Amino acid sequence: EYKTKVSRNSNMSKLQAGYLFPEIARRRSAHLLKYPDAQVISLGIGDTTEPIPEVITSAMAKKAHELSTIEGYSGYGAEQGAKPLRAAIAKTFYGGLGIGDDDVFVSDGAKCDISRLQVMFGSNVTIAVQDPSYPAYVDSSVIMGQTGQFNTDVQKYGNIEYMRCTPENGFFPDLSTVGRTDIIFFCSPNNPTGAAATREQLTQLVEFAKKNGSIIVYDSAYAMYMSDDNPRSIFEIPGAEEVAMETASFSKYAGFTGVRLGWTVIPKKLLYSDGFPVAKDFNRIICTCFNGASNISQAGALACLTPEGLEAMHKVIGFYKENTNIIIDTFTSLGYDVYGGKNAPYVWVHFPNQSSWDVFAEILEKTHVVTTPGSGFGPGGEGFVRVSAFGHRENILEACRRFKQLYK
Amino acid sequence: EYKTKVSRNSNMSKLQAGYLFPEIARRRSAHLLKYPDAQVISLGIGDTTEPIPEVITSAMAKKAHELSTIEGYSGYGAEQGAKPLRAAIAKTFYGGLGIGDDDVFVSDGAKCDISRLQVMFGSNVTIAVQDPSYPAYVDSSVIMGQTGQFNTDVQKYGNIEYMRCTPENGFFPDLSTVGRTDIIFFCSPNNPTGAAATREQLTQLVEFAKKNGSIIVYDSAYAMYMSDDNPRSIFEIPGAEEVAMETASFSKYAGFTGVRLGWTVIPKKLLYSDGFPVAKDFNRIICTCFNGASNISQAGALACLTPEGLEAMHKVIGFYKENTNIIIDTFTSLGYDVYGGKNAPYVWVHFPNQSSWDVFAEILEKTHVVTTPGSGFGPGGEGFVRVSAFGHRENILEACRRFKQLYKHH
Ligand SMILES: Cc1ncc(COP(=O)(O)O)c(CN[C@@H](CCC(=O)O)C(=O)O)c1O
Ligand SMILES: Cc1ncc(COP(=O)(O)O)c(CN[C@@H](CCC(=O)O)C(=O)O)c1O
Repeated sequence: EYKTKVSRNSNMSKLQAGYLFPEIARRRSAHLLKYPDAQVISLGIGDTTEPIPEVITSAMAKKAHELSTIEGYSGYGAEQGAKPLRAAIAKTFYGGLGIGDDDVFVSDGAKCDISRLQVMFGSNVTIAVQDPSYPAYVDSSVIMGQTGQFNTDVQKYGNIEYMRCTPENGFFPDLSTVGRTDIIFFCSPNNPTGAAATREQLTQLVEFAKKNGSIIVYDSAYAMYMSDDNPRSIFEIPGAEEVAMETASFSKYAGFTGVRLGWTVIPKKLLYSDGFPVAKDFNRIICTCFNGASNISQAGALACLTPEGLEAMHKVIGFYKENTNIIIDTFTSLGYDVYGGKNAPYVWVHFPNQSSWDVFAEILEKTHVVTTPGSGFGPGGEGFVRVSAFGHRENILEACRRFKQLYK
Repeated sequence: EYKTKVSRNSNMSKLQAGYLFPEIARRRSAHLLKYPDAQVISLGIGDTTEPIPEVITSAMAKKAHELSTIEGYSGYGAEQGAKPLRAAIAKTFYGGLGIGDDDVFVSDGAKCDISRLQVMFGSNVTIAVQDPSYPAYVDSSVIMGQTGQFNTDVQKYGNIEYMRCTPENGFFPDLSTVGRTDIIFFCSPNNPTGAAATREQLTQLVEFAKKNGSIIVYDSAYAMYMSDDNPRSIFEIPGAEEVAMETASFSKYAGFTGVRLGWTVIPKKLLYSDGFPVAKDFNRIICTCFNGASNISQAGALACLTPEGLEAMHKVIGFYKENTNIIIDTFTSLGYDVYGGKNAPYVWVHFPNQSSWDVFAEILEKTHVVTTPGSGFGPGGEGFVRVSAFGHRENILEACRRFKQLYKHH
C-alpha cells in the first residue's frame, strides 16, 4: 500500500490514548452489545439535557428569518463578535471590574478557545494544571508540543506542573509546593471536583502568578452555579488584570452545548515579558484562524443577557442544581465521602481502595449508569468518580434508586 | 508598569503585519472618518450580500424552535458532525469518487479547518502555496512554526515554496521548477486569480505529490462557480485519495459567511510515512480542540442538500456570476489586462507601474470603492488588484460606473 513521505506530527504520537469522552462512549457501546435491552442513563459527559428557554430560541429563529430578508441579511461579522454582544457580556459579567467591550472575544465555545489560546502561546511555554482537571488543558498542551513523553509510572506527561487538589488540602493547590510555569490553567468552580476557590485562595493565586510572572487562564464555565459567597470572576481579585485572562461559555447556562457560544476576556494590562499585549496576539489568532461565532448563536447569546434571558438561565441552572442535591444526598445517605455538588453540577465521589476505571466499569455493569472515572482527569483523580447532574428529573431519580440498590 | 515573565510566541513575532482583511477594514474605517457621508461600496473582502434562501433559513428556524421542546432538544453532537449531514455531503459532492460518510468532518468553516489541519501537521513540515494565494495558508503556516522570518527584499517568509502562477504560465506553476515540500496547499478555482486547474494540470499535481510523497490540501471553496469543463474535486483524479484531502464550505454557496458551516474530507488511504492514517490524527484534533459545528448551522446545511436547496444555491451563485461578468466587461472596456472571473466570483486586474496598495488607496479615495491589493495574496500578487463580485446588483452597477468615470479619460 502507498504511504506519503510526510512524518506524523510527533506531538500527536505523544498522546497516550484518545480523548476521554469518546473513550467512554466506546465503553458504553460495548455495554449495550452485552446488554441489548439495558435502559442506560448517562451521567458521564456533562451535557445539558433540558430544552433551551423559549425567549432564547425565539431570538435565534427570528435571526434565521431575518437572514432571508435584504434588510436583515448579514455575512462575515467582526471575528471578535458583534459589538452589542461584547458590551452585554462586558457589562453583565464584569461590570465594575474594569473590562471594556474590546477586551471580550466572542467564540464558538470554551473548548475551542482553550486550543486557540494554546496556539497563541505556542510550543515553548510550560503549563501548570489543577490535578485533577478537565483534560482539554493537558491534551492541548501535548498537541502543541509543550510537553515531554507520557510517563506511565506516575501517569503524567513530562514538563507539566500537576497541582494536586485533594480532600486533605481543600481541593486547592499548596502553592508553596508548586514549581514556576508560564501558564496556569485554573478552573473554578472546578471540573471534576466541583470545588470553588475562595477570595483568599484566588488572592493567593494572583499573588503567586504575579511573583512567578505567570499568566493564569481562568475557566469560569461553572461560575453561575456558585452557591457559596465566592468570586465568580478572577477579575474580582485586584491585580488579576496584570496576570489573568478568563474563558467562559453559554453551554452550561442556556443549554448551548450544541448551539456553540462562549467568550474569552483578555485585559489590556496583561503583557508578555517584552511589553507586548497578550490580547493583540489573541486578536491575530482570532482573525487568521477563526471566522467568528455563528450569527444565530450570537443572537441567542444576546437574548440571554436581558431580564427575561437571565431569569430563564437562573431557572435552568436552578433545576440542575436540584438534580445535584438529589445526587449528593444519595451518596451521603449511602455513607460515601462525596465532594463538590454545592457550587457546581458535578459530584466528586471518593471510592477508596478502587481504581476509577474499575469503579466506572462496575457501576456501568451493575446499574446501566455511565459515570466519568476520576483518573480521566489526571492522576490526582485516581480513586474518585465524577457524577454529572445534567439529566431529566426522572432519569436522575432513577439513577439514584439504582445506586441505592447497588450500594445499600 | 507590570509585565509577566512569559516570552511572547516567536511565531507570532514573525508575522510581518496584521491579517489582510482586518487591515482593509481599518482603511475603510479611516476613509469613513475622513468622509462620514461617503457611500462606500465594498468589493474588498469576498462576502456574500444576498439573503439566504427561505428554504434554508426556515430549516434553521425550525431547529431553533425544536431546541425548546423535550423531544427536539439536542446538546453536544458527534464532533465530526451529524451522520445524515456527513452522508449528504459525501453523496452530493463526492458521489462516485469513493468517499465514505466517515471521511467527512463537518466544521464551522474552511478558515477554521485550515488552522486545525496546521495544528495537526505541526511545526516540522514544510509547505508550498500558489503565489498569489489566499493569505490564510501562509499565515497559519507562520503561526504554527513551519517558516523562517519575512524577507522584505523578496516579500516572502523563509522555508515556504512559493509556486509562481502568472498570466504567462496560465496561472499554473511549472512543477519541474517546484521544490519538494511535505504539504502543498492548492486552491482551484484559485483565490485571487480565479484560475481553475484543468484535469490535465490536476493529474500532473497528483503525480507530482505522489512521487514527492507530499500531501495536497485542496481548497474547493469556489468549485461550484466552475463554468469551464474542469474538475470540481481533486478526488476526480485517480490516485488523489493516496495524496490528497479537500476542504470547502457553504459560505459561498448559501451565503453562510455569518452562519458558519463547511467540511474537510480526508480519505482512508491518506497515510503518513509510518503508515498512520492522517484522518485518525484529524479526528483526535477535532475531538480535543473543537466541540462541533452549531446544531442550527448543521440543520441549514442539511436543507441546502435537497432539490430545493441545490436549486436555491445554484440561483444565488449564478447571480454573483452575472455580477462578475459586469465587472469583467467594465475593466476590459477600459483597456486593462483582466484575469479570472470565468470560474470564480473574483476579477484579477493588472495595474502596470503601480503598487497594489497605492492602487487600492487611490480607488478608495476617488470612488469610495473598496478592493483588495494583490500584494495581500503574496509577492506574485504585486501589481494586481482583486475585485470581488459579491454585492447587490445596483451596487455593482454603481461601482462599475464609478470605475468608468474615473478611468475612461485616461
Ligand atoms: C471546565 C470546562 N471548560 C470548558 C468546557 C467546554 O465548553 P464548551 O463552551 O461547550 O466548549 C467544559 C465542558 N466539559 C464537559 C463536556 C465534554 C468536553 O468539553 O469535552 C465535561 O467535562 O463532561 C468544561 O467543563
Ligand atoms: C480560498 C478560500 N478558502 C477558504 C475561505 C474561508 O471560508 P469560510 O468557510 O467562510 O471560513 C475563503 C473565503 N475568503 C474570503 C473572506 C476573507 C477570509 O476568508 O479571511 C476572501 O478571500 O475575501 C477562501 O476564499
